[PDB]
Amino acid sequence: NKRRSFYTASPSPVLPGVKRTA
Amino acid sequence: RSFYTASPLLPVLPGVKRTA
Amino acid sequence: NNKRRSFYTASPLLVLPGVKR
Amino acid sequence: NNKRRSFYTASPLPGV
Amino acid sequence: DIKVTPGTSELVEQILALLSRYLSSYIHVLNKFISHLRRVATLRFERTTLIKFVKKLRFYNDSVLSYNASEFINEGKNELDPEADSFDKVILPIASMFVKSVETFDLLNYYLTQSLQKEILSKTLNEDLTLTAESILAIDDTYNHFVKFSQWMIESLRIGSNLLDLEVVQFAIKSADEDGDNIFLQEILPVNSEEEFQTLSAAWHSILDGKLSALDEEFDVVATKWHDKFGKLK
Amino acid sequence: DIKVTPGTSELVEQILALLSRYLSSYIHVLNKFISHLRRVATLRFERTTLIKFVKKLRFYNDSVLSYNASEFINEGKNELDPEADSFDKVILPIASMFVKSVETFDLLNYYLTQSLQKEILSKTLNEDLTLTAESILAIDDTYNHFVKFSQWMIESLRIGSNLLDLEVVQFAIKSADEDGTNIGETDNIFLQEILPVNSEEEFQTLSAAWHSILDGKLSALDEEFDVVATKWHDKFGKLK
Amino acid sequence: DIKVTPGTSELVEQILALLSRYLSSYIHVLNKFISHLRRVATLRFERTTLIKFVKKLRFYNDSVLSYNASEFINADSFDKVILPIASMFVKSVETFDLLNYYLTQSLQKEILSKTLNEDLTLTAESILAIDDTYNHFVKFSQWMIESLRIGSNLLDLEVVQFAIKSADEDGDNIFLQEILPVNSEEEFQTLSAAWHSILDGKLSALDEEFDVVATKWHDKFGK
Amino acid sequence: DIKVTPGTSELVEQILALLSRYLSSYIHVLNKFISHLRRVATLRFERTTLIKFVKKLRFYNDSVLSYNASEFINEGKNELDPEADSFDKVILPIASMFVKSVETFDLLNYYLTQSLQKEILSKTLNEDLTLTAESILAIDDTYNHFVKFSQWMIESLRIGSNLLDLEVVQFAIKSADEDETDNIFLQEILPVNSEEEFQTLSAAWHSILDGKLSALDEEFDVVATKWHDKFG
RNA sequence: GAUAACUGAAUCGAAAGACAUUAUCACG
RNA sequence: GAUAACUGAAUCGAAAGACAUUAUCACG
Ligand SMILES: [Mg+2]
Ligand SMILES: [Mg+2]
Ligand SMILES: [Mg+2]
Ligand SMILES: [Mg+2]
Repeated sequence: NKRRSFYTASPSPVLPGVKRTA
Repeated sequence: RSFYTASPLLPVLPGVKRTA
Repeated sequence: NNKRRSFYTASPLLVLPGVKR
Repeated sequence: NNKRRSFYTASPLPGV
Repeated sequence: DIKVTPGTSELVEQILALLSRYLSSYIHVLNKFISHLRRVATLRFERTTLIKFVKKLRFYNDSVLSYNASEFINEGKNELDPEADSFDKVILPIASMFVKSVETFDLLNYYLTQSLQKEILSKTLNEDLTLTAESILAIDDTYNHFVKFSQWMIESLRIGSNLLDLEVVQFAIKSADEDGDNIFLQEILPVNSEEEFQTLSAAWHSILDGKLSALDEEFDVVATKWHDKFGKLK
Repeated sequence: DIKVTPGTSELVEQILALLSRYLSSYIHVLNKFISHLRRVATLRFERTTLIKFVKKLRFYNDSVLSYNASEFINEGKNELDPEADSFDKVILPIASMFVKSVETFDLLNYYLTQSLQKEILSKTLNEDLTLTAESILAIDDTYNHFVKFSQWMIESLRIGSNLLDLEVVQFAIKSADEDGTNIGETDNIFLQEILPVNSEEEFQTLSAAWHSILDGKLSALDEEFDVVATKWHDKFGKLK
Repeated sequence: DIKVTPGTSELVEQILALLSRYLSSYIHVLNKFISHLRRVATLRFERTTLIKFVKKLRFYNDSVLSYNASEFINADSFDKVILPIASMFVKSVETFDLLNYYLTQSLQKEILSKTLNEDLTLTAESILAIDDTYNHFVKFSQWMIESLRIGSNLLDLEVVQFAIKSADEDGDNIFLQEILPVNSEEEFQTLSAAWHSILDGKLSALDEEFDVVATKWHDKFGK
Repeated sequence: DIKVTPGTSELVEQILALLSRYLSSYIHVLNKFISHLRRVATLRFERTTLIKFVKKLRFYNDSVLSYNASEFINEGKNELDPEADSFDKVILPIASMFVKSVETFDLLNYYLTQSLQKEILSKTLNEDLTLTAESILAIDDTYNHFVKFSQWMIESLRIGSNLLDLEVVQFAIKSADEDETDNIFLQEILPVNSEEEFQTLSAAWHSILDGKLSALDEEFDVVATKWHDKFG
């Protein structure tokens, strides 16, 4: 969570070809 | 922009004229 | 302690006219 | 001038 | 081996156009910001850092806009030819461009939305040239989706390797192994025809255009904020 | 010329009580701020600077509260007594204390309301422990009036010299000479003329009118220090 | 046309090892710098920027070190096999470009502005080395790509196109010199190993200079 | 009971000249430091704090230099009358100036030699911008002796009160209560009975303090040279 | 005096226009 | 691991109480 803030500065649609619960 | 006050923009006082 | 004394001087440190030990 | 070139370097062969 | 069609050329061009739109949104807002920053003496070197970044984005954009896809695709004749290109071979360098770009945006977004934001407040003692919270949200949302689209293209055609892995995707995976829903961890279904890739691609296209419009809208709001709070006269 | 009365002792004590109230307002709010600042690592040394200041104020306050005025005023016996003290001689060290205090407040206010305010924003990236604009206004308004009251005491009895001059008063004067603002009725409090006083009865009357005004300013100051202490509580002290 | 051999697997692994050495040199010196910077309050956010960069380099390094070349080679064209290696180089090189500007230019100026403390700056010689190594990895990258005629608009390096567009407008420079095509894999291998020798030479000079700066940072701050 | 002479005027002027020398040493070295600091972006507000202090010293210095002592000393219808001024009355505002100045130096020294020194290392890690240990020693040694001289003037003529007490002197005393002496502040001031005696002791103090201010100057010159060589 | 120079194409200006022949900063 | 120590009397806690046997911070 101090490591996770180097990958996004932010603290539910289907996306094509992405199986939803996985 | 002052060393003398942080409020630039600042009724009759005992023993004082209104005059310089 | 010496934090109280550090407000009065920056030193280890502590003959003179009008003065008698 | 050298301000354009300064974005590409901080400075003043085989198969070539 | 899934095979090329005459319609393949335009599918590539359409994918690359998204990338160009993503790059161009940043270049426009950054050009503005860089101009405003010229008037702030204490942000002189941060400004030069931004110029370096924007130049890189601009170059990727010229590269993408000058790429003639047809010049790199051997095409279908009707269907039979064993010297015509694999769809694999054709998507690979497109995907690879996306990866390079996405990793560049990662570096930039951290600088732009985190470090520099803090530095701006520290140095100037105000909010007049910070980004809006909503613009940061949009930036991250757009990034996330382009990362996921990039992963879809690569994993759907099973053309991935250690070298095409995105840092943020591996990080999410390694974090889930150590820890016991997250967009990056969801599974990519393989695709078997080009007709299927095309269909899913155009659905992605619609989603990503949606994200880029939201991004554009938020970049317009901040450019206005910068105008009202810093640029204009007093 | 002007001579002491038995009532002079209490007039001094009353003047000194204002100074003590001024000092004590600062000491209270600064004690709170210093406590809050203990929890901010990046403001560690600024905190020690404030402690150094607050200690100085506290010392001036103990000094003032312990001063027994009667022990330094030789009253007269039935009226005339050629050994009884001049009113001049008696007000002089009181005025002189005010000057020392006022110049201390000047140094502190600049640090507290300007430098440190900027530093707090630079270091913490928020407003949670800055002062309110209104508290700053009050600080400056109170300072201005204590400066003017100090000048009144000194110039009214003609007991001034180069050494009792207040920096802010001379600055206003030198600024008007150079600019040309000393012509006519000025709106600037520091440039307005002090009328001399001729009796102690007159000094007492004017003194008590000043007393009323200054108590008014110190209540406004206290009110604003209560608001900012609350602000510091709500925005920083209280965790979730 | 040109075809793989059983020896191709090791040629790829050897090329990738250079990239790993280049990445690792930076990661080591940056880890040290980031630690020293902990003690400078005014450089707190510049430090976090460097962490972001170093994480990226570290990731490229794990990626490269985990890549088993044989798992991706068969029969395959030599073209097809070099392409993703070249492509990794390009991604890395453009990352280094961004990082070098920050590290050697912006940040250097910022350090002096904020601290006036030249103990925190890089040495001139380390900067020279950085730029010399970059230039040669750029040129090696271009060689691999243009020699096998596998290039495109998308594999163009910013610095190479900038040099070219600058010569057109202006009317000797390493980036503008011509890449000769290669016709056999035996020829690529020969030239590759000659490049390998040169680049190892540059990386040792780089390591030497990173040692010197790290020593300075140790002596002038230390543990 | 203790009266002015025609020589009193010059004794005051001489005392004040020391204070001016003390103020001026600081003003000189601070002017230099404030200039060097102009090139360090992270010390921008500390710099403005120093300016505020140096302005205050500069004002005390102009005040002292422009004070004409004779304009405030009634020598009298020469050496006769109860109209002529008490020596008490004349020294009092001089002593009082010393006290104001000494308490200003106390505030400044803490900032300059302690807080700001730590802040400089925290922000820059650049010891080129710090004071030398020897300059700090000198600063504190000079302060101590001006504090003691100030106390001597006040207690020797028995003109002291709660309002002229120096914070550092009371602190020493309260610390000894809670705890013959080696501590300068606790040692006893002998009363003086003539002006001739005050004058004699005053000039001996004058010699000692000039000695401290030269050592101070010397150390301010060393640190200024360092600042010149390493930046300027 | 110092600082600020991506052919970048933005920025500032209602406009005319401005943009190193410029702009900003600086202890009364 | 690092950082924080005015006998100051505030601060935190509804309270009991807590307050270097503590608190805060961290690619760490
Ligand atoms: Mg920078
Ligand atoms: Mg400080
Ligand atoms: Mg400060
Ligand atoms: Mg930064």
